[PDB]
Amino acid sequence: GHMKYPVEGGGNQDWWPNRLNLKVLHQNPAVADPMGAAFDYAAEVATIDVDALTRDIEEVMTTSQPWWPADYGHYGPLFIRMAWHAAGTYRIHDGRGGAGGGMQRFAPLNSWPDNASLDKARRLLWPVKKKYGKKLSWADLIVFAGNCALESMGFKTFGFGFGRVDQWEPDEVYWGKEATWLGDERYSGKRDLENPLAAVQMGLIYVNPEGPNGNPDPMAAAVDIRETFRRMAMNDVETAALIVGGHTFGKTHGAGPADLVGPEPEAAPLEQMGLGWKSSYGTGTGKDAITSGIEVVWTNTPTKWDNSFVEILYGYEWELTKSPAGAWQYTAKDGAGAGTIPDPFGGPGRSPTMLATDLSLRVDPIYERITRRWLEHPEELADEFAKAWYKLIHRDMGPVARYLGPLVPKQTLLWQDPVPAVSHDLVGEAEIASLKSQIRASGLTVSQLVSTAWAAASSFRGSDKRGGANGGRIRLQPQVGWEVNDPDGDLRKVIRTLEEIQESFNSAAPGNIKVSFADLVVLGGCAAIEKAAKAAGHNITVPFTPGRTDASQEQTDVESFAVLEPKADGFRNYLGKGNPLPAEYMLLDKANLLTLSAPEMTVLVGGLRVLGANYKRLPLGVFTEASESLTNDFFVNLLDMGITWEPSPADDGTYQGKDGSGKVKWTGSRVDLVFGSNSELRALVEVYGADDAQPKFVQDFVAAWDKVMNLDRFDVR
Amino acid sequence: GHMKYPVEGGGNQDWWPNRLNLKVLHQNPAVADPMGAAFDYAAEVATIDVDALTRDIEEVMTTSQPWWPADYGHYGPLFIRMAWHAAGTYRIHDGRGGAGGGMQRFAPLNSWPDNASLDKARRLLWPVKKKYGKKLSWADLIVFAGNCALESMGFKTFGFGFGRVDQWEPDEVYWGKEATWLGDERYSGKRDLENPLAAVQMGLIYVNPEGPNGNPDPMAAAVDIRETFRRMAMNDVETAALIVGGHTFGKTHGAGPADLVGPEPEAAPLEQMGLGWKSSYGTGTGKDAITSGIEVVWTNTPTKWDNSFVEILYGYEWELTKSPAGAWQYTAKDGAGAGTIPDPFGGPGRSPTMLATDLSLRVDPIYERITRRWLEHPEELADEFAKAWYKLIHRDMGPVARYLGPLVPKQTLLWQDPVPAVSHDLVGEAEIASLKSQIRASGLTVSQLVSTAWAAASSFRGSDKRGGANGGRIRLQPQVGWEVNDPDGDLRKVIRTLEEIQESFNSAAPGNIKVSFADLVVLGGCAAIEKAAKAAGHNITVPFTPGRTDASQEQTDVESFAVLEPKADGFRNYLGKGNPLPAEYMLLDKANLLTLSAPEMTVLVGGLRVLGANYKRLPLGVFTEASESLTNDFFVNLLDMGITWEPSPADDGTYQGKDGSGKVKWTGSRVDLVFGSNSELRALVEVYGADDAQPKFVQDFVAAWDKVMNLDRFDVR
Ligand code: HEM
Ligand code: HEM
Ligand code: NA
Ligand code: NA
Repeated sequence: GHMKYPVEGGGNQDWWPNRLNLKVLHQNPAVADPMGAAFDYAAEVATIDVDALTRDIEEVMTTSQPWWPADYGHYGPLFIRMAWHAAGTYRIHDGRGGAGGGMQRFAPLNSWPDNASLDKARRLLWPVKKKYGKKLSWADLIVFAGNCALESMGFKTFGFGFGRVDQWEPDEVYWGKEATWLGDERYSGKRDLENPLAAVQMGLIYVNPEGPNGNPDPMAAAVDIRETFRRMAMNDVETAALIVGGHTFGKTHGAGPADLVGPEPEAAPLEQMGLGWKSSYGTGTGKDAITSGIEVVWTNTPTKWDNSFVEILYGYEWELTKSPAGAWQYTAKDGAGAGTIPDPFGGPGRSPTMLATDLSLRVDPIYERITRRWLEHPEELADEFAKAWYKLIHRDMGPVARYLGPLVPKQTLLWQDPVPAVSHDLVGEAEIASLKSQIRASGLTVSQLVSTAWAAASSFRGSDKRGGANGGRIRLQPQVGWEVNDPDGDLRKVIRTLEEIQESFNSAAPGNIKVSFADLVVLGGCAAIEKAAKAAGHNITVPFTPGRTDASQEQTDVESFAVLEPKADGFRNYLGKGNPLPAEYMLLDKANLLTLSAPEMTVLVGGLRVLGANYKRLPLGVFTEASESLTNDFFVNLLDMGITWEPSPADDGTYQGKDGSGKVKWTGSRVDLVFGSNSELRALVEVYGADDAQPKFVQDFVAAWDKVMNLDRFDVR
Repeated sequence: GHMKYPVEGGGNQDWWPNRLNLKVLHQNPAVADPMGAAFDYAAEVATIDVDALTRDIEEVMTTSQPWWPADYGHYGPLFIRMAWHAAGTYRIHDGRGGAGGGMQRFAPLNSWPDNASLDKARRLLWPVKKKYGKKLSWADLIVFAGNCALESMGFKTFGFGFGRVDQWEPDEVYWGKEATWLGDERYSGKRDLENPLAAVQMGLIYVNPEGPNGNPDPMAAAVDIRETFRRMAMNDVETAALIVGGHTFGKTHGAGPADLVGPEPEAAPLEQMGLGWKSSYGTGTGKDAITSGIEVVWTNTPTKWDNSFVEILYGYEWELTKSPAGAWQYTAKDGAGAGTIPDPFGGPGRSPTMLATDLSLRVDPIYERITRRWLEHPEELADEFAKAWYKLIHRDMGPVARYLGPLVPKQTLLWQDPVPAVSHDLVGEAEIASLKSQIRASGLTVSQLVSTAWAAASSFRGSDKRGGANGGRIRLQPQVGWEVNDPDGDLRKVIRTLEEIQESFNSAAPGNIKVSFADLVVLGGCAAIEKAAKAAGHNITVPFTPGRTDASQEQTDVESFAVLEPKADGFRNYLGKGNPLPAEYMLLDKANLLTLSAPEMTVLVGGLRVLGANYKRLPLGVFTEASESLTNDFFVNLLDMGITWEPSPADDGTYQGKDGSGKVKWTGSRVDLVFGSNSELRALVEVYGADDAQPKFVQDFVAAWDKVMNLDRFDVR
């Protein structure tokens, strides 16, 4: 090999391929943002003329462009595929992917094999982006176009929320280990798909349209469909409705041999203006288009909503055949239905065809019961598809406070993890100060209050904006039983004591002021940090913003919240089972899910350690003689060369720090020691460990703590 | 091969290994900075107590620590090597390397083979860093410790300037293509070292201490010493003075076999706390230390300044021998001087020894004349070593205004590219407004005024902070003759006209007011932009900061400025010969040298195209119907899918853009089309090409233009 210039990718990872990469903590940096610090997308959206935008998109859909002519004179079906693929990268294990960031317009997503021809689809929408400018993000426009396509062709949607802020460099996500496009090294056992992946091959959205590993077995395909769609939060009914609703429209494209199609966009020459897959087969577009290599038109009305998909699926019998490009597909036996399917550009009619994965909807016994019902009750298909499409397009939107615009339906939905609206006045300064005194008098310790507030708030992940302290779900299933929240420990005791303080305050509060349990959990940790700071000689106030409300168990989908359980939390020195990488890599990944920077991660680790937030109160990394006071002792002692560190004499993967005499003075984990070992992290530790640093450390810790407490608080932003 | 998690380095560069990498435009981002917004290091170190700092460094140097015992009870010599190595990565071709960023504490430099044991040297100075905190950067401390070491051991230095600002992630620099440490794939012809490299092997500072490629021929080693030191801005006398002065102190380390030495720091295990090269030979430290593998003690007084080096070099005849580690070195013949050299820890005396590169100073005829002079008159060595050392550790400090503290010497120095002090009152806003009016009436076109101002200001490079518009050197050699600056003889007219305006204004100036030619060059460009903005329907004021002064030719080292001539400037669509990468890669490298972000680079390109700033006024990229008018037409037309782009029939790296009628409408270069092709850059073009974007584009362009104009203006910052 050869090292390259940095402008062509060269860097330190070339010399140390397995090295920790702190760059995951400065994605989408502000310097790369052309918007400027004061840009307020929520304010811009609040002025869009949605009616005019809808009409402009309708005009785009029906004005064929010569560099990519419109099938059946309507770009609508292409836009529905575009939006489904935009939202279709989402996965429940880490919440990454989805349409919330407009990542389809960036690498690697813009060059995935499954996203072929969507470069043209996005390009066709520039006249709309041009007209509305900063008032309309690409992220919102890409999925709104699909929604507009559905409605222009006869399907009434449940609603739509704006508010996806455009980003300026791609979100870097692990999509699999395979170094070859469409590769498959992600299965073990019978058919166990590797966590956290939610597609069957590298570069696919969900499953292979020719069946598993190219084998058109519809029964086996249904196994992959059920599992990948499950990992995108869709059940059997939602999955069938989505696939039936989608393939009601449009067609596939495989008019000629695939080896006439040029490189994907990121590998394409300059003159192609960011487009890829340039084909030399005929015109390369339109009637000669090659996208997937399959040549299927599902229904006889590809630009209209109706029930002809299930009517055709159950109306014919199906046999295996090949497309002009050599891909497996199915067509009606016995020449049935010849000439009944229209051609996109006025040619002769064709025969009915289906993908192997479409036939899964009829061959799989669960899908068959669902889809056969819709033969005589298409009103139930329309209702399920509207609910599933709405959930698909908004899955990573977070709390409903973020949904913007005039098309947001206000019905509450269980999958949105709803919290009640506020129904009383909120606590003010005098009540907050009075609730703080009850907490100090309750006997709850700094460790208990800090650990409980962190456990509730650190369930947030910025990937799909789920979790957080709002809802007070730490006292509900499944969070109250999570191992890292330690049900065996004081958690139930802390919950009971906080509920007593809540009831006690609410029975004598002024006016109709009342405090929620969810607010009291956060307030307790804030009050404990104020006490711990004073105990170290710092008079500081921790910010506190009220307004969290208390969800009930009936409003908390227990199974849905399973994916939010921390399998690792280096901020509590906790490492569960099943993590893909050593503990210091999972620490950085956890900090990324919390939207934390490297300095913010560093102050929080050092602070939480000396506050007693550790899992099971382990002494690992507690480099202080003044526990439960907020000092910078963690950083001072970590940089002390009077300590000699060694792997423990037990073979448990921890470390022993010995002083000059040989006595073990400290113990620590990989998460603890990486801050004194990694050269970029140690640079940060040396800032907070200096003689002048303790006021700055306390200030920075409180700021990072306040950030974590407020991660899900879009209701007051 | 397999793809990896982003937290383990995985990213888009794995899938497209040669893709344009915009990371070079968001290095050291603010979010990774622990110091925050208003932190001003210059303000901090300006109040440091230098006398106390020197005594604290003095105590560190004479207090041996058990994990790395001090040779001869004094760490001074180790700190001199540390400081020399910190500054020793600088190279003239692109100004990168040097000690100005403290990069020796980060990868890859902290793990270079030549920087072995310097991990321990930096570690010894944490007590000093800890005591002074944010008032003292690691960047300053590393070279100041070497400067204090010289003084502590009897050498009076020329002075010292503080002000090197610490960074928080490594600057990524092309150090060579070799993928193996100590590799050599950088020579062509007889012995032409690859530009921009200034070292003979990957991971070396300058030359191989065993001779070229490990062959101990002193005459051949002198060839490599002369060329690499030349590429580090040192002539023959400076080179010899540095080597003689340096090896007056200390010893090499090679007590045992080198395969007992463990991995470099970035590959070392956690328990070693960022240190590397852990050795299992004896104690692995002190008398058993293994650093380079050579075991040489140059002088009989390793902790004292005297003339021992050349006395020993010429007082013995030398023969080739081997160190205990198998490295080539020289020792005195016939057992001469046995037992005359002291042992670092009290062992028996040793015989005189020298490196093969030390013998170059006697074998090479140029070096021999220089070093025999110091054998006869040692007073001249102290003078030359002091001047070369001060230059070494300040070479990348930029304008003299950046030198802070009470140790800064007042003397003018040619290598600093000095500019005269302001001796008059500066023009006020009334005089600025008048001068802008006179420039716009002078008959100089907007193209001429913008081209000349950019040519003067864009000579700056942030790597070593050389160049820029201050000094008015656009009218002096060599800048007045650079191909990109004066292609067809137009620049002479522009200079004479601005000089006439300068003479006229100063003759009639009120009071003590005087304006410089250097300021007028910049002010002319700002007036031209105000005019072009009005032509496009935007009344705007371009900011201007007076205070530049006019350097003379006698104050302008003509050959030193040769490395600042652009071989490529995508902002003017100029591409000379000898570039290592295609033009769009050179564009990003240039923007990096101008310290520009990707949005700033994007607005400047689109603006300078329509302002007529292209080299030779080529129509490449001038996508507008209205030249001399500041519009966003570059971005609107670049996004126009009514244009079809193809490579020009002549394979000259240009493109033709044909509109609907197949007629050629626009032409462009690779630099132009990359903004419509690259997915991240096109996202920026779509911001500035929208209907709502004309006011924002004019604001952002003017701010970006003003930034480039003020790049070297450290006199006001
Ligand atoms: C098992 C799940 C699915 C598979 C295997 C699959 C596969 C495919 C393939 C291979 C194509 C042809 C692309 C081409 O050659 O142009 C296609 C087209 C399309 N897909 Fe799907 N898809 C699935 C689910 C969905 C869903 C859930 C939706 C929307 C809710 C959808 C909407 C569409 C539409 C509208 C088209 C037509 C595109 C056009 O007319 O250009 N699909 N699908
Ligand atoms: C051709 C140029 C040079 C070569 C090949 C060279 C090479 C070396 C080598 C191999 C070592 C031994 C490292 C070890 O094993 O610990 C060393 C040590 C040292 N170098 Fe140089 N060097 C050069 C120039 C310089 C310069 C210009 C300076 C300072 C102005 C300098 C200052 C030192 C000092 C003070 C030591 C002793 C370090 C100690 O005692 O630990 N050298 N050099
Ligand atoms: Na996501
Ligand atoms: Na530099």
